[PDB]
Amino acid sequence: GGLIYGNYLHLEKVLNAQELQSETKGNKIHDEHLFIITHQAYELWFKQILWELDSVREIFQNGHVRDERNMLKVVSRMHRVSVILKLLVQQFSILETMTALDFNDFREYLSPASGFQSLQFRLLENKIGVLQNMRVPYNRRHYRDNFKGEENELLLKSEQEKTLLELVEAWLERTPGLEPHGFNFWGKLEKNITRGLEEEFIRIQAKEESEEKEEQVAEFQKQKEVLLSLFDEKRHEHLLSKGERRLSYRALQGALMIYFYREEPRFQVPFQLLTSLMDIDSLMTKWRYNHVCMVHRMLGSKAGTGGSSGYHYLRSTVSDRYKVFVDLFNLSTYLIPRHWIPKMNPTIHKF
Amino acid sequence: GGLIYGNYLHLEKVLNAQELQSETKGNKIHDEHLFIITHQAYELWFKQILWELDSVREIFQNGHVRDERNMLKVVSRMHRVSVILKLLVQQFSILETMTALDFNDFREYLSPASGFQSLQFRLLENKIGVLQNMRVPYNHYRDNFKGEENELLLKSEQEKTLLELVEAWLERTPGLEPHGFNFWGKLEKNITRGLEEEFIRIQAKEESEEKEEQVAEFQKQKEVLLSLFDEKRHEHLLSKGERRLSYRALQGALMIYFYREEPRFQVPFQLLTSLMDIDSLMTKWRYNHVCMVHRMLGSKAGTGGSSGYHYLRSTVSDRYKVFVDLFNLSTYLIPRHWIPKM
Amino acid sequence: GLIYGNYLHLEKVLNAQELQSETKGNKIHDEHLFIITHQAYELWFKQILWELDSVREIFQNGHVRDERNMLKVVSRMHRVSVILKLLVQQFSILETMTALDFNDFREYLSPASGFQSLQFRLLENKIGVLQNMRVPHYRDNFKGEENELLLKSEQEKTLLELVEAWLERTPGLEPHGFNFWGKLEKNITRGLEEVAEFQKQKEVLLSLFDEKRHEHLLSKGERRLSYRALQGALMIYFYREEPRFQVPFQLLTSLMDIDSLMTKWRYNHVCMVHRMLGSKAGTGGSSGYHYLRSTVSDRYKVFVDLFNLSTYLIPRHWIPKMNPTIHKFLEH
Amino acid sequence: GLIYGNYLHLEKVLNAQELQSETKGNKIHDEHLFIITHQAYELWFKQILWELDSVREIFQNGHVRDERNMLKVVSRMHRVSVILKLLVQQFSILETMTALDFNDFREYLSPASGFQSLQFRLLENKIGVLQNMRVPYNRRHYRDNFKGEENELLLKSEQEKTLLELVEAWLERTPGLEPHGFNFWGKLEKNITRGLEEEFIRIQAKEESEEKEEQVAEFQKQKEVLLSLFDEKRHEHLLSKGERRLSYRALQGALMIYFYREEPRFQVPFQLLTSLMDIDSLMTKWRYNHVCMVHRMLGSKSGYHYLRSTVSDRYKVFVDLFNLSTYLIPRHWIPKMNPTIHKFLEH
Ligand code: HEM
Ligand code: HEM
Ligand code: HEM
Ligand code: HEM
Ligand SMILES: O=C1C[C@@H](c2c[nH]c3ccc(F)cc23)C(=O)N1
Ligand SMILES: O=C1C[C@@H](c2c[nH]c3ccc(F)cc23)C(=O)N1
Ligand SMILES: O=C1C[C@@H](c2c[nH]c3ccc(F)cc23)C(=O)N1
Ligand SMILES: O=C1C[C@@H](c2c[nH]c3ccc(F)cc23)C(=O)N1
Ligand SMILES: O=C1C[C@@H](c2c[nH]c3ccc(F)cc23)C(=O)N1
Ligand SMILES: O=C1C[C@@H](c2c[nH]c3ccc(F)cc23)C(=O)N1
Ligand SMILES: O=C1C[C@@H](c2c[nH]c3ccc(F)cc23)C(=O)N1
Ligand SMILES: O=C1C[C@@H](c2c[nH]c3ccc(F)cc23)C(=O)N1
Repeated sequence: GGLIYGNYLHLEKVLNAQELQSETKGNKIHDEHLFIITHQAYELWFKQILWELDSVREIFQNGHVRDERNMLKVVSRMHRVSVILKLLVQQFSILETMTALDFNDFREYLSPASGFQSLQFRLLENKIGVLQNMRVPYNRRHYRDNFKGEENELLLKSEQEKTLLELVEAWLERTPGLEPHGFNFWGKLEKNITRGLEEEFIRIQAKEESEEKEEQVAEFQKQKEVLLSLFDEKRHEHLLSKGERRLSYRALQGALMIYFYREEPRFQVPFQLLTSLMDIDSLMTKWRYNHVCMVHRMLGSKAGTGGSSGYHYLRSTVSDRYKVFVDLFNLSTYLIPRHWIPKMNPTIHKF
Repeated sequence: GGLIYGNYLHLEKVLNAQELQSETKGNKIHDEHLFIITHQAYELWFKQILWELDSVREIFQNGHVRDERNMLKVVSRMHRVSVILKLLVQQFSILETMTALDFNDFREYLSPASGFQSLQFRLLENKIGVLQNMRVPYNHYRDNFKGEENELLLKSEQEKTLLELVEAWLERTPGLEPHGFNFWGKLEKNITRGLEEEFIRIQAKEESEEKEEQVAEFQKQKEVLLSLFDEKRHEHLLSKGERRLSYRALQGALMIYFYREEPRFQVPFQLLTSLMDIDSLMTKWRYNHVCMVHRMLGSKAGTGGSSGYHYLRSTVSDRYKVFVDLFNLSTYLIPRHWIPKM
Repeated sequence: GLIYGNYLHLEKVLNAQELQSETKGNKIHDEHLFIITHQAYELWFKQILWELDSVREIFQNGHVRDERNMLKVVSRMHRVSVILKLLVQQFSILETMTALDFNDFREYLSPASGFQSLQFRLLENKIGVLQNMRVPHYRDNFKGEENELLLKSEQEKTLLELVEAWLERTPGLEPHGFNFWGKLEKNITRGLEEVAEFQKQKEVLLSLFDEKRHEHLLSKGERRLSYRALQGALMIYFYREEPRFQVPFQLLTSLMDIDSLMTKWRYNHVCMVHRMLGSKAGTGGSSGYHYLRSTVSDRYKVFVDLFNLSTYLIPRHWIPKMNPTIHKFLEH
Repeated sequence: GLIYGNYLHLEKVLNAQELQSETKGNKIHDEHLFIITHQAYELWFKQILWELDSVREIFQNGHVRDERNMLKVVSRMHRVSVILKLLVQQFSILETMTALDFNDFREYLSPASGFQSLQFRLLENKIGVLQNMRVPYNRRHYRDNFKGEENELLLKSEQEKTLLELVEAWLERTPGLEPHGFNFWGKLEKNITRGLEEEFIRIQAKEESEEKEEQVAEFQKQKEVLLSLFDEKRHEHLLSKGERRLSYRALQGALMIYFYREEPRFQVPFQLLTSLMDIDSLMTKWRYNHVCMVHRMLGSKSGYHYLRSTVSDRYKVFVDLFNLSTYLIPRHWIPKMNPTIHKFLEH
């Protein structure tokens, strides 16, 4: 038998998977078909994100990431995950063609099932690196309870196996130029920022004791506290513990090296990767936020079939507490004028 | 005990349908998984579009459309189809993150299967109203099918298309009755008069090569607007497949255009706009498919037999535009003052 | 003969790009993108004001009472939605600028900011955002003729108010007519008989008829519509298929759409500002990021009532049966 | 203090809206949408020219030789394709104007058209649309509709080095092409010759079947196309026919970057070639969405027949980059890299 489209794509499974509970309980509602197909498409795309994501995790875990041939493939697959999520954010607009009233006519046949029971959404959160600590109080206790057997087993492995956060952290820690014996990035930077701020305090104190200056002297003192707190490793470990940061002090230094020196040939694709990790975080959140806006129109204030407050619980998930790579965002707090960036000498350029 | 998300959605089926031919032949190629999911996603949405479309056909076929209570349901479902198609056009962006080089690594394992074997794509084309005899020469499309599937295509070819059902509904548009509002006779009279006057204002002007441009413009207009009232011409053009709608449906469509602000016509106007939307997005679908296949194959021939790129280009024409007549009513728009007063 | 460039006054549009970075002697390439992005946002804000004002004027001059105008109204409201969808997508362009590169010309913007966009505020005011519900005055940014326009835009009737009046005159609320409200209270009460969530579900439904609770929540600002407007809204939801209700229901749908898309614009702005500045202060004085997060809330959802009515949805067999008489009144 | 409105010069941008219907005493509401839409497009064409000129410059002044500039080049080419995506999306706004409403102000616009957009022509020229290959309108050149300085600026844009010419030059210096070096081309012919021979043996070994009759017709087709690629004389011929645009040597660089894209020196260059095809594809979707809208607005009123001509490979400047997918070969035929050339493609 020569290969046929329908058989290749196992459409005898995919297109024989649509059972309107409304029809099964004798009262067919038209739009329930849309409800099912929308979720099934979301779930196809989750599996494909998981396929890309597990493949990039494997390239870090098995050391292939160490060979820089593999960086185009890493960035290309991670960018693919953001392109898919973009589509998933847009996909909400299809289900927004269902009125709250028409939803109401079949809602009742759904209890107590809910999106909460999405295994693959949880595999996706975990594998990226959402920690138990990060999860909203209701979310934390209640998320893994919905599961049993092999489904319970996959969820554990997703919590226990190396997350994309951990693997990126290890890789960032080996960023070339951090070696105190070599380029000594962190040392040179602390020196240049200290030198840099001293020049700034002198520029400001040289002005005629006015109120435009008084604005500058106190804006300086805030900027100085902040820039110098970069070098306070104990503040890092303290912020690590309140989970306001997630990355090792040294990964942070790696990420900042990649940012400042991103044009150097060996950092070009590494910079692209860091941008794609922020994009995935931004789009995961835009997904959460587009989900909230739609549930508001569908339920108003009413409790969800899963037994949550509904619209309010979901609103609490749209928070930086769920941004895994929140640190890559927060590095923008520590941007300095280009003039203060430790200059590169011919030795480390060729490197 | 109680309904579980996974069970409701039959994810035991949906998420166990992903078999890489490259893996089955012991040379697993990563990007093959994307190829499969992308098509599985397209096919879920094709099934939803058929669901909405068949529901709208039945509302015309069983006379429920006669009861104007049901027009919000009709327009909202036809709008929903165009919203889904917007997503399917955007959806090519995902598959375009596969390089041609990466595609080249699993392409051999697909032979001789292809999109020509999409039952649902063909069912959708037929149910809207793509005729067997208007398909570009190389498409003979149904030979790619056998068995139960092949029967369904013929039910789809012989059962009443959206085009036929909208034609019948257009033929009953209120205002067309020669003893009533007599739209057609009044429109002919007002265009004939409006033109006569328009020509008087040209023979005022001082003979020049500017006045000759007006006379030349006027003669082109006159011929086009007056040809609207040539029924023998419409029947000739129907038979050549340059028009699809009966002469009387065309009159009903023009009535809906001119008088759209009249409450009874507001939603019917939204319906005609949606039908044109759906043709526009189908053709955007064919064009985005074409643009991607060019990057993937070049001028190489398809696994499904055809020349690939060049053949698919040919499917991006008004040959495949079911509601072409609704686009071409723009050709016969006239100044407001000429529209018969209500 | 008319020429494209002159029709479009391109001599102004394409001579409006001045890089402040270039003016102070070190041109930064990416500033040109920052300028053009803001200019296109402002062109589109103007087009939304033009649509919105024309719909305001169609309620205020009485024409909305002529139902042949409903197509124009829902079509112009729909158009504002399509423009807002593009304005949300348009952040994707400015996100091709890295924080690093932004950082190179940001110094020259001090102290200008979005807070000084007149059109954004006119738009917020004209839809019906109340200044007493804003997270902190915004007018302190504005002076001269701009402070005037802005003042007019709070005092002149908002889209919410005009939509309110219109919802208040909705066919079927008349107590000695179809008496929608009385029959609904009869019908919710007659159905509420049958781990039971029923006790919670009965408590919330029946508080719909508590005209007093509404009065309190309204003055407080957690609700925005008159009690009677909210009756009209719910009338149009339940009887949306009735010929006369179809395009009015499309209008309510598109009003919620505009709230969603404003909030989506607010949230996309936030996501981009987060990558651009981090937890830095904004050039206009505020703790940029955390303040912009506060604008993404129901304080700023003008038509929150139309959203919240999903709470009070009932099975259809409870909805007051519509007799052959009022079926006749709601035909064309 | 700098003020938002002054910074953006809004005193120009938001005082550039003159409805011609209104300045002839019959104001039509939708004419405003028409004007804003075009003005948004023109703002964005100006951004695309800003990006595209900086990139041409980077090539022209020899800075692109310094590979630390590749992140900037590929960022600005990707940005152009991101802008062009929104411009394609932008047509949906104008599609909310009905043909009936458009018809109320159409008369006031004569004889102006999109044909008169200076920036759209510069954009076409600077990317590298050849005037010799453009479909004529009314049997005449596209520069007829422009005079004075605008006519002069279009002429410069035809004569100055196009993005195509500057990519072509850089494609010609692709490392690995040196006959005395890695000798990519010679090695490729050798590996393709062997590949086809090895393939012809496994087929002639199969039983005389439907497959055997078929695979010999297909194999003989694939054979003609692949050996086609080494025919430098055919290529020079197709250059002049305009059916190909890049020099034979540039073609070689492009194919080298495809096959060895994972090589670090080749990662970002492959991303650039991917972006060039992206821009061609999005310019053509621009042309097609414009057409689909004009069909609805005008019908057969013949502009709509010229516009369907522009949706053609005449206007696809990097058509060669697409067509290379014709000459793709199994992974294992690609000439291997050794530690003398592998180490020359390490950053
Ligand atoms: C009318 C449509 C929808 C409604 C009313 C809705 C409602 C809800 C509600 C109320 C919750 C909170 C848990 C609960 O009370 O049950 C929830 C969570 C969730 N929904 Fe939806 N939903 C809708 C559509 C979708 C769609 C299309 C998806 C696609 C996969 C989805 C995926 C999820 C997921 C994964 C969660 C768990 C979120 C988390 O804990 O962070 N929902 N939904
Ligand atoms: C990504 C690489 C893809 C390639 C290389 C490709 C190639 C082709 C080719 C060559 C044909 C013409 C028949 C033949 O000679 O085989 C075709 C037709 C078709 N393809 Fe694709 N395709 C791709 C993706 C897709 C996707 C994602 C869909 C989604 C449904 C799709 C649906 C179809 C359909 C329905 C047809 C029949 C088109 C018609 O006759 O009008 N293809 N494709
Ligand atoms: C890199 C890009 C951008 C950054 C970093 C940025 C940053 C900020 C910040 C920090 C604020 C808070 C006020 C302040 O401190 O000045 C703000 C407010 C604002 N921005 Fe932006 N912005 C950006 C782009 C845009 C664009 C493209 C628009 C388009 C109109 C815009 C419109 C606004 C408006 C209207 C406000 C006031 C809005 C409100 O009060 O909710 N911004 N922006
Ligand atoms: C109602 C909307 C539109 C109509 C009816 C329309 C119609 C046309 C027509 C008929 C032509 C061919 C020249 C002629 O015969 O006058 C044309 C060309 C053109 N239009 Fe449009 N157009 C529309 C919107 C737009 C928009 C929004 C743009 C944005 C810049 C635009 C840009 C162009 C350009 C650049 C050309 C020349 C294209 C080429 O030569 O390949 N048009 N248009
Ligand atoms: O090739 C390498 C060097 C090292 C590495 C870790 N992080 C990095 C970040 C940027 C960079 F350029 C190199 C590295 C690694 O393990 N693989
Ligand atoms: O009001 C509701 C409905 C339910 C829900 C959302 N998405 C789903 C998908 C499948 C399913 F079975 C149920 C649901 C939920 O979470 N609250
Ligand atoms: O209600 C109706 C009347 C009639 C009809 C046919 N075409 C129409 C077009 C517009 C309109 F308002 C009504 C009609 C029909 O069969 N159903
Ligand atoms: O060159 C090709 C590849 C093939 C193809 C496209 N889409 C598919 C989907 C399923 C399948 F099995 C094969 C295909 C086709 O039609 N021409
Ligand atoms: O002719 C009319 C009817 C009335 C009206 C007010 N609100 C409504 C809401 C729905 C509806 F169908 C009609 C109305 C109005 O102001 N003029
Ligand atoms: O950090 C910043 C930069 C500034 C800003 C945003 N958009 C603008 C537009 C024009 C302008 F001049 C300045 C701005 C702001 O609000 N916070
Ligand atoms: O660094 C270099 C090498 C050379 C070059 C030309 N084309 C290329 C294409 C890819 C590549 F990696 C390098 C090159 C150049 O002009 N400067
Ligand atoms: O019916 C028309 C109008 C004109 C056109 C298209 N875009 C424009 C923009 C500005 C302008 F003034 C005129 C036009 C054209 O080509 N055919």
